[PDB]
Amino acid sequence: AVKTLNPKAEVARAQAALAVNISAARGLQDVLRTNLGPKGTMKMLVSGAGDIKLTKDGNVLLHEMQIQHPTASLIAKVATAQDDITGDGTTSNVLIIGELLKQADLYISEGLHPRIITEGFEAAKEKALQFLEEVKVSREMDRETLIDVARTSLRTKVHAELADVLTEAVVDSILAIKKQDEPIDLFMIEIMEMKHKSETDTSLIRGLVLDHGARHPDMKKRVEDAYILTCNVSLEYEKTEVNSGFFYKSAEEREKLVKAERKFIEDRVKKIIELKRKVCGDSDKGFVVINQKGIDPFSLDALSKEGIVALRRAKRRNMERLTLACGGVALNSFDDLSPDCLGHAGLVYEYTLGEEKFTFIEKCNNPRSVTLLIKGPNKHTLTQIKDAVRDGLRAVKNAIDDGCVVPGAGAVEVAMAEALIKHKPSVKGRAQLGVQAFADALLIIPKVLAQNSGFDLQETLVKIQAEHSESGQLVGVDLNTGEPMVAAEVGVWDNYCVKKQLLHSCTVIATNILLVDEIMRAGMSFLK
Amino acid sequence: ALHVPKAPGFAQMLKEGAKHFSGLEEAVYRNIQACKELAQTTRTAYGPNGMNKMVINHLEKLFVTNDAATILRELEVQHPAAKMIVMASHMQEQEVGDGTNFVLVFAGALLELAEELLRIGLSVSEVIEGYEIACRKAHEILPNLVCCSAKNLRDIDEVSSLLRTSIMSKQYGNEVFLAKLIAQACVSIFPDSGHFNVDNIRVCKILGSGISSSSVLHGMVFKKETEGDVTSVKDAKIAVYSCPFDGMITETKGTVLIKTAEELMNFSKGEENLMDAQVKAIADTGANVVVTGGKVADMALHYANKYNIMLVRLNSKWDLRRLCKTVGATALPRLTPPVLEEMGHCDSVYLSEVGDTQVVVFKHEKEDGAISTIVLRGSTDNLMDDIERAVDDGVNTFKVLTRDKRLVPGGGATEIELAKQITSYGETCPGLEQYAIKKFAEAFEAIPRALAENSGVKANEVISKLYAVHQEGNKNVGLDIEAEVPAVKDMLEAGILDTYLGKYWAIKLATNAAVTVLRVDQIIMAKPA
Amino acid sequence: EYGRPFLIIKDQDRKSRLMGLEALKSHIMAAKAVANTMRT
Amino acid sequence: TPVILLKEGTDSSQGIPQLVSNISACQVIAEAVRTTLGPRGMDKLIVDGRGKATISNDGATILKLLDVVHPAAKTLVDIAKSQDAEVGDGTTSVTLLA
Ligand SMILES: Nc1ncnc2c1ncn2[C@@H]1O[C@H](COP(=O)(O)OP(=O)(O)O)[C@@H](O)[C@H]1O
Ligand SMILES: Nc1ncnc2c1ncn2[C@@H]1O[C@H](COP(=O)(O)OP(=O)(O)O)[C@@H](O)[C@H]1O
Ligand SMILES: [Mg+2]
Ligand SMILES: [Mg+2]
Ligand SMILES: [Mg+2]
Repeated sequence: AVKTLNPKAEVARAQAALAVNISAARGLQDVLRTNLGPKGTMKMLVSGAGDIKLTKDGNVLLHEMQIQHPTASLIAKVATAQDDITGDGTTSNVLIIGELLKQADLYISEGLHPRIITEGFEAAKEKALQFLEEVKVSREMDRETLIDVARTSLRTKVHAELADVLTEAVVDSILAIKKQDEPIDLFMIEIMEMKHKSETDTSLIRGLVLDHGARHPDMKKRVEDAYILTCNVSLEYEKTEVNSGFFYKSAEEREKLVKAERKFIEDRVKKIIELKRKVCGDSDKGFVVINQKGIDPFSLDALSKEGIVALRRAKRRNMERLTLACGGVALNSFDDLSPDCLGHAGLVYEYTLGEEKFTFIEKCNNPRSVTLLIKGPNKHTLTQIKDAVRDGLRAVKNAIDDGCVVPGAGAVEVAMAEALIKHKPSVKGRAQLGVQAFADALLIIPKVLAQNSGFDLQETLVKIQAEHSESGQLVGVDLNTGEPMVAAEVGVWDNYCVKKQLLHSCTVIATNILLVDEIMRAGMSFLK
Repeated sequence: ALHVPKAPGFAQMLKEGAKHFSGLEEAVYRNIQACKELAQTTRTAYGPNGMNKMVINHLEKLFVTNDAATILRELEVQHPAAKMIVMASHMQEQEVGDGTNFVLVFAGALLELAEELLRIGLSVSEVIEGYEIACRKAHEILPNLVCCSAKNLRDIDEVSSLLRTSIMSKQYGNEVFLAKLIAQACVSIFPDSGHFNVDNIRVCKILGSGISSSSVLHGMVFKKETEGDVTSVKDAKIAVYSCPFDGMITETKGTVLIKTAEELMNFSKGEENLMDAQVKAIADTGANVVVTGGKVADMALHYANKYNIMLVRLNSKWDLRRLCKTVGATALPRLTPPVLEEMGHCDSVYLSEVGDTQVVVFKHEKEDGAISTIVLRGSTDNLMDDIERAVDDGVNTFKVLTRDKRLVPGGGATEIELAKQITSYGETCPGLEQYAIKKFAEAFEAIPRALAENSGVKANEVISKLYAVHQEGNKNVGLDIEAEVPAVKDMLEAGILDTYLGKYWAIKLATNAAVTVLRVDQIIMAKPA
Repeated sequence: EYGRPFLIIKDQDRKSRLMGLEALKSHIMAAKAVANTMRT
Repeated sequence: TPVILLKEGTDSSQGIPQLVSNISACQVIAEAVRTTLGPRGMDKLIVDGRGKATISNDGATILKLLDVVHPAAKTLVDIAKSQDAEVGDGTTSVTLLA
């Protein structure tokens, strides 16, 4: 029909569009199924420029494989939306979408209209949400439970030795920046990376690390007890907004005007020096200036002649962090400078690494902002560690924000499947078939786990389903013996919001895909 | 004929020009082959008898060198696994400064043995865990092999002997002379309670006579010329400025506006009188030489010549700071008569000529100073570049000795002992990870073998004799280079040593790189652009 | 070791050369020609 | 073979043959200035791309005007330049000696 109007159009009609969608979804899941679990394999990605990236994350893998497909774009966007809110669960999403489509096709290829399976999907989704609402476990969220959750979320990205190091740092930082209300605010945890000293030296610092140092050779490199002044006022040469020029008569007038054109900044420098002399009378303490704007060599010289360490052009967000860590006030003007505005720091020092300089502020009283210092010998190592740190922080934050945590390793999926199988007799019509399909898809999570550990899918799944049928304990897979295990007792924990969001997104996207009649490319080929 | 169309799924959604390798046969073994080729590229330049190599880059520049890091930098590698090996070697160079070839040799040996371990039936995880266990055991064993800790690092005759081994493998046949030169230069500037900084040693290359005419100077040399007509000083008070030696003006636009004739007549005389007053005020403090980092005006130069002031200018923003450190002067951003505390002092300042090159020398009669310089003379630029690289290796060795004082025997004694003890440990491990452990120990025999292969002898006899003599209890016996028949020698008596820290970091980084390469399972590559 | 054609001089394939008396003789010829133009 | 180690177009030679080739090239370089030595020495005429000519008996000048690109042969030009810089006389004896 559209071919008679646009001869260059491309079309895919009723029975072909469904085949295209199913084929592409299966193609995506066939690649992404090797990532699931702590036993997944690692991927290497090389771009056109020649840079190397080692990864195991689902989102990174999706966004760095060379693919041009429409429904692949849809699934990638869904995964991105899940990641940006929860930060964990971007592989199970793709796996469940693919399996749901495959199971639906199994029945559709026998002459059944997709709307029946859609209604079955909706009913099964409601029942599964009701069941998950009662499987969850509520606790106090002490340090040990958060340790377990963070470790569970971290062992799937790095090996055990590095995970045991990252868990403590992540949990300690999240607990340190927390108040008993006012939900957790990230951006108060700065991630800085240094390329040396193999990655078992990643650490947490109860202070700040700044990637720039002092620009005068005569400034002190170490300060033992310091006042911290945080400002964004400019000490650079500034000119009038309106056009202006000097008109002198001889050499002496030229000299007079030259010395006259600097008082507006000399006044600010004198204010700072007077305050420092007033507070730090004897030469025993220190004084450090952190500025968000530029500083001239003249102002640097004037400050260094007195024993002041000055840093120029700090990042904007630090304006808050220092105030929460050192405990002063960030000010825009000098017309009210007083000793209440100053913060305190117990150690300030500098470290030089090749061509770069770093400044450490440490030993604050009760810092509400901390720093995670990443270390390692390569660049892809640091990138991978950074992704793992993001995952762990999001997991701990989601655990605290909810009052509950869910057992993992696939126990909840088996429980939902068994509960859904006994619910399908109640519903009427052919929609039961759809319900069946849903149940089978929920079993894609345990199966793959077993298949990644070197066992056989069907017999291990039958063993798992043998329990939870005579003993109603929530049992999952043990990835080194293949026997069923009680997930809660061992210490495998999963987030609740992650599972709820995953169910919602998977059901919605699969339902919308199953009802597509025909694919059309009939518009302008390029926007030119 | 017919065609095999494609496989449905991922094979049909892949872009054009992209590649996808998966499995052991298409991913792991090919990576092992690439790493083996890279290791064989640089194996031949190992040891005192390793031969030089000549490389031309894409800009038609010429390198003649033995150092492995420079060779890898100048090549253009494409395979990702070799890129990981190169990055490991570069990290080792940055961290320590010597031992960038041990990394390549060890990593190649480890991957080569892992290939046959995988061929026989073992899985990658078991190979990995065996390698980690063996690495931990080796790091535990290593401190027991330490002998002859360094005693005094400000004695010239001991420092000269400690640095000889690190240069013997770069400039075989000229180790004593260069060792003594570097020892003098390093002992000059080591400060008390001092971190030794490496920047404070400068190298100047002048084309000319042979290498044996090289020297060390306590001060600075610049390849410049004097701006004024004074040429030498005998007792120099130095004033240093970062601003141009000229009348300074407003930042905002300024114009001289005159309304009568008398102002027009008087302006130039006023400027000249002001400039004369400024120069005389500067001169009255006793400064003989002025160093600036900007332009010098004609009238300022004329008045400097009038008052007998030596004027030198240099524009680097970094040479000025190093000179300020050398003479103890403080830079000034204004053109004002400086205070006594900002005076630099120098015993001699003069303009000299060495082999067609005119230089300005700031020279001290002091023995310590703040920085020192090494002046190299050669018949070819490439030779002087190689000598500079050897000097850098020696200075880094001195720095490491400052950090840690422990030495271990060299020439393959340490590797043989490590392999023997690791095999003995692995014979008592029940399980499948014993094989990997044993392979780790065998990977330590690639270091002596290479040496023998470069010396022109048979490696098997050397290794057999080393094992036989180590069975008796001689931990300090290694390969003898002078003999033309295979032989062994006591390394501790002959003074062949190497740092503990270098070996530690080399083993760590080599094992890390090998395991990281082994962990990759499938590769997705975009099309080159 | 098969001393196959190896490059020494840039654009070696296009540049020419003359050595010995022949070169000398060529010079003489040129000079004579010039003189025989001016003789008349 | 699927992915190669170095970039396409990299040319490598090793062993005795390359050393023998280098020794052979040095002979051509020395022959270039061989007959300019002594009280009975001739001199050479060199023409460049623009057309200007230069007539010389000095060895260093002749070696400079030759567009040598062989990496082993450039060393003989370098040593001639160094000898010219240091003492100023004897820039052909050193080449024949090497
Ligand atoms: N020690 C363990 N034993 C069994 N299952 C585990 C273990 N650790 C994690 N898992 C399972 O791995 C799954 C998550 O795998 P992961 O690779 O992190 O991908 P994603 O979290 O993005 O879906 C979870 O369902 C969890 O149940
Ligand atoms: N006199 C000597 N006899 C035998 N071996 C030596 C001698 N001097 C140095 N070596 C050996 O040379 C080896 C390293 O040489 P080098 O080419 O610098 O390799 P790398 O750059 O990896 O250190 C050391 O392992 C040391 O044992
Ligand atoms: Mg996860
Ligand atoms: Mg070395
Ligand atoms: Mg002569």
